[PDB]
Amino acid sequence: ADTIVAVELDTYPNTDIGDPSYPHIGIDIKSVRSKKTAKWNMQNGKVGTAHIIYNSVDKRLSAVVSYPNADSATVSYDVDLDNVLPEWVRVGLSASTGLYKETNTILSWSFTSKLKSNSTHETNALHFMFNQFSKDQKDLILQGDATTGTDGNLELTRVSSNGSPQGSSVGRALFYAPVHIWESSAVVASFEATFTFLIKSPDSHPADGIAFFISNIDSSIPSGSTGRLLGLFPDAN
Amino acid sequence: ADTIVAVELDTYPNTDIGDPSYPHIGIDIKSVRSKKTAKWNMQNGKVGTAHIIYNSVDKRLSAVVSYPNADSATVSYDVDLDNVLPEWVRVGLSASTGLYKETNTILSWSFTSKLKSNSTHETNALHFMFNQFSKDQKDLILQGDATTGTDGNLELTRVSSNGSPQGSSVGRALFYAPVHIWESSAVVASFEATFTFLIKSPDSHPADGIAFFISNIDSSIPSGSTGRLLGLFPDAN
Amino acid sequence: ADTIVAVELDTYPNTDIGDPSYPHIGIDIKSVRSKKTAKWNMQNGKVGTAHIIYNSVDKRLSAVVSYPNADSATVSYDVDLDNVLPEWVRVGLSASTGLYKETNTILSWSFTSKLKSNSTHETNALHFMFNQFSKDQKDLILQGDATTGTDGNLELTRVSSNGSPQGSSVGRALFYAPVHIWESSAVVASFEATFTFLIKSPDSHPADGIAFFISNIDSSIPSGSTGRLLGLFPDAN
Amino acid sequence: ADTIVAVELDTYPNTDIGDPSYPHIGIDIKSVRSKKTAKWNMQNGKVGTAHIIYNSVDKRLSAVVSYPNADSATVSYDVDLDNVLPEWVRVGLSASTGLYKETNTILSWSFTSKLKSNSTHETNALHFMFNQFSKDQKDLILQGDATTGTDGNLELTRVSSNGSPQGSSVGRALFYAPVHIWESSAVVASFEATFTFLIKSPDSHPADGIAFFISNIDSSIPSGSTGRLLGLFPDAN
Ligand SMILES: [Ca+2]
Ligand SMILES: [Ca+2]
Ligand SMILES: [Ca+2]
Ligand SMILES: [Ca+2]
Repeated sequence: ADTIVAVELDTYPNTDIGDPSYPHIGIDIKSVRSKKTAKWNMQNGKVGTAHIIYNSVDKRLSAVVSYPNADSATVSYDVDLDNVLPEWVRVGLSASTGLYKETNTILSWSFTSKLKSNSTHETNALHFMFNQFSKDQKDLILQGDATTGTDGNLELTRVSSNGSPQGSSVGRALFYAPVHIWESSAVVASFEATFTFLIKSPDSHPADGIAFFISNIDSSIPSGSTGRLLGLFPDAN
Repeated sequence: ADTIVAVELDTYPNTDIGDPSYPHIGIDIKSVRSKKTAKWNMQNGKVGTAHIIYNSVDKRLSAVVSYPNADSATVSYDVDLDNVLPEWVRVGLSASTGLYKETNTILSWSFTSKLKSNSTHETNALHFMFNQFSKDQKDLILQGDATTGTDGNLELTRVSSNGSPQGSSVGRALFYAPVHIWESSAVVASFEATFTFLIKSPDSHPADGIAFFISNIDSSIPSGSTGRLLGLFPDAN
Repeated sequence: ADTIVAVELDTYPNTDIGDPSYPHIGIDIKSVRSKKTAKWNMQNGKVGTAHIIYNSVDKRLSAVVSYPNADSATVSYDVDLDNVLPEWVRVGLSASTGLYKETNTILSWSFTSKLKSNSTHETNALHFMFNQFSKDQKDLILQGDATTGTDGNLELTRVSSNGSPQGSSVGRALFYAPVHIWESSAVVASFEATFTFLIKSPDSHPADGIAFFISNIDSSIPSGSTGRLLGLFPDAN
Repeated sequence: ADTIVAVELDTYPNTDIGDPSYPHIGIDIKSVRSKKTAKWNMQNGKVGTAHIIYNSVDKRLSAVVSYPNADSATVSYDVDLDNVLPEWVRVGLSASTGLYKETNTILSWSFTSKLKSNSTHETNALHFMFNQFSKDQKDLILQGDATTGTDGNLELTRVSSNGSPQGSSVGRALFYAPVHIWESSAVVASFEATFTFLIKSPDSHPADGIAFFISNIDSSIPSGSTGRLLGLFPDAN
C-alpha cells in the first residue's frame, strides 16, 4: 500500500529481522530491513541531530547523526528515488515504542527541497523550519500518538504526565503541503532535512526508534506498526 | 464571512467605489475600497514584479510594483495584521475580469514567512518559490477559473486557446499549507511576497486586476466577485 | 571620519551624555547620543538575542532584544540610511568596557542583505551565519581586543584566562566582504541581522555595552573609544 | 603554486592536451587535463546555466549544464576536496580566449556554502547571489580582463565596444570573502554554485571556455594562461 523511503535511528536491535546487534542508523527503501546500516552510539537522554541529504544527479541518499562532543555516524545508499517514490510526496517523522520504550521527542525540524529546471533562473523551492511546535500546529498532520505543544516540542509517541515514555505507542507528524521531488523539466532535484531529537528511556534497553520518512501523500500508519516496525511498515518483509 | 487583507494591482478605475481615475496599487483591509492607493503606470503586455513586505514590529504593510526600465510605484499602510487576521492564514493570488478583460498571468511567486521566538535560536519559517507551474501543482489550491501548466504559468482567469482573455472570469491560487503569522511567544513575525505578472489586454481599457491576499484558511471566492471585486470581496462596502 | 549607524545594547547609564538612568537599547546615527532609546531589562549572565531589521521602502531601523522567558524591548527610528551611509558598507559588532566591565561574548551572528532591482527576477543578496567561531576565522576582520575560537565564541573584549572580563577594553569584528546597501536601480533594499550575546559581569554595575553597527568599509576603532563610546565614536558629541 | 579545483565549460577541443573532439564540460583537479568529461552541446549565442554541487559526506563533485529547450549534460567525479584544497578558499569564475575567441559573459552567479557542526543547531553558512553586476562591484576581486557593469553583466574577457570578443584575453572574478570549506568539528560541509552564461562567437570555432573554480585565497592568474589553460593553470600538465 504505502511507498516508504526512510532513514531510521533504530535504538533496538531486532536481529531476527536483520538488525545488527547494536543501535544503528539505516536506510529503508520500502522494507524495515535496511538496505544499509551503520553503528550508532546512541546516547540516552542526550539531544542528537540527524542530517539527511539527497540530489537526483548523484542519486545517493546519505544521513549523518551526531551528538555534541561525540563522533558522528553516517550511512549512505545509492538509490534513485524517482524510481521508488511518486513525484509528489509528503515528508515526515515517525516513531514507535513496543514492549521496550523511550521518549521520541523532536525539538526542531527543517526541510528544504529544490527542483531546478532547464529554464534559466527557474528554481522551484520549498523550505520549512520548526524550532518550536505549538499545540495548534496547523501545518503538520499528526497521526497516531504524536502531539505538539508540550514544552514547545513534538512528542511522536505517548509520554505520561510525569515524563515517562509509554510502550506500544506509534506516532507520525507530516508537513501539510505535498513536496514535489521530480518533474519532467528538472535538471537537478535535491532535498536536505535536519531534525534534533531527544530519546530518553528509564530502561537499559530503549526501543524502538525514530525515522525520517518520505511517502505517498496519503500515507497513514499501517495497522500493527508499533514496536519494531517504526510506524512505517505493515510487516517485517 | 472571509477576512481579507490584500494588495491590489487594480487596472480599472471604478471611481464610484472609490478608485482613483487611473490604474493604481492599493492596500485593502477587509474592503475593496483601499485604505491607501498609489498611481500605477500599468504597462499592458509587459511583465511586472510586485514585492509585498510586512513585519510585526513596524506594523506597516508595504508594496512596490515595477516594470523593467520604468520607475516603481509603492504604497504603504500602517496596519497591525494581528488585529485583522487569524494567527493561521492562507496566502494567495486572485484576479478577475468583468465586462472589460485582460490576461492575469503569474509567471513566478515566492513567499517567505518567519516567526522568531524569544528563545535563543528559535525561528520558525516557511518559504516557497514557484518559477514554473506544472499542470499537476498539488501544493496550490486553485479556485474558480485559475489553471496551471499553460506555458508553465499560472493563469488566474480564463484565457481561450488563441490567447484571448475572457470576461466575467475570477480565479484564485492559494498555497496549500496554512501560514502561521502570530504566536504568543513571537518577538518578530515578518513575511515577504514577490510575484511577477503579465497583464495583457487587446483593449484600451483592461480590467480588473490582480491581488496578492492573505485570508482565513478556508477562504473561497465570494459569489459575484468577478469584475471590480477582484474575487476577494462579496460587495463593494 | 567614520560614518556609523549602530544599534546599541548599552548596559551602563552615562546620564551626562544623555543615557537614561537604566540599561537601554538605542539607535545611534553618527553620535553616541542615541536618537531613540528604550528601557532594556538587561540580564547579567543570561544569553540574549538581538534582531535588527530595515528596508528602504519604510526607512525604519528597528531592533528587538529578548531573553528567554522575558518580555522583549524594542526600539525603532525612522531613518533613511541612503542619506547617512555610503552605498558600500561593512557591518560588524563592537563592544567595550571602561572602569566598569563585563564580558561581551557573541555566540552567533547572522546577517542577510537583499537589493532587489526593477529587472524581473533580479535580486542581489548576501547572507552569512556564524553559529560557531574558530580561531582562524578569515572572513571576519577583528579589531582591538576581539578574539575568536575561545569556546567557539567571539569575545569582543578582553577576558582573562579565569573568565574574568577586563576593563578598558574595546574590540570589534566586521564581516570581511563589503555589503551593498543601495544601488540606482534598486526598488527595495533590506537587511536583517541577528546575534545572540552573553554579557556577564562579576559587578553590580556592568559596562559598557555591545553594538551592532554599519559603517564605511575602512572603519577602524577611534582612538579613546573604550568605555562609554562603545568602540564606535571618538567623542561624546 | 595555486591549488585549483575547477568545473570547466570547454568550448574548444585541444585534443593534444587530452580534450575530447567536441565541446565538453569537465572536472579539473589541479590540472587542465580533466579527470572526467562529458560531451556538451554548446549553443553559441544562447544563455546557459551551470549548477555545481558537492558535499563532504558523498565526496562527489557534480556539475549539470543546460540550455532552455535542450537536454542537459552532467559530469561527476568522486573527490574529497578536503584532501585537495585548504580549509579557507576563494571561489570564482574564470575564462579565456586565445587565437579563437568568444564572449565569456556571466549574467548571474549564486553560491551557497554550509558547514554543519556536531553541536545542535550549529550551522555556519555563506550565501551570495548576483543577478546584476554594477561597475563598482566591491565584493568581487576582478583579475585580468574581467569587467563588470556592462549591461549589468560580468564580462570575464575583453569585448570591444561593438560587442566583438577579443582574442588572447583572460579574466577572473572571485568573491571577496574567503569561504570556509572544512573545519575539525564539521559533520557535513556542502556548497552549491549556479551561474548563467552567454558564450557568443562570430566564428564557427569559439574558444576557450568558462570555468567555475575554487582555489587558495591568494590565487592570481598564472602567467601565460590565456587560451587553452583557461586562466587557471600555468601549463598543460
Ligand atoms: Ca529495531
Ligand atoms: Ca477597480
Ligand atoms: Ca552608556
Ligand atoms: Ca580546450
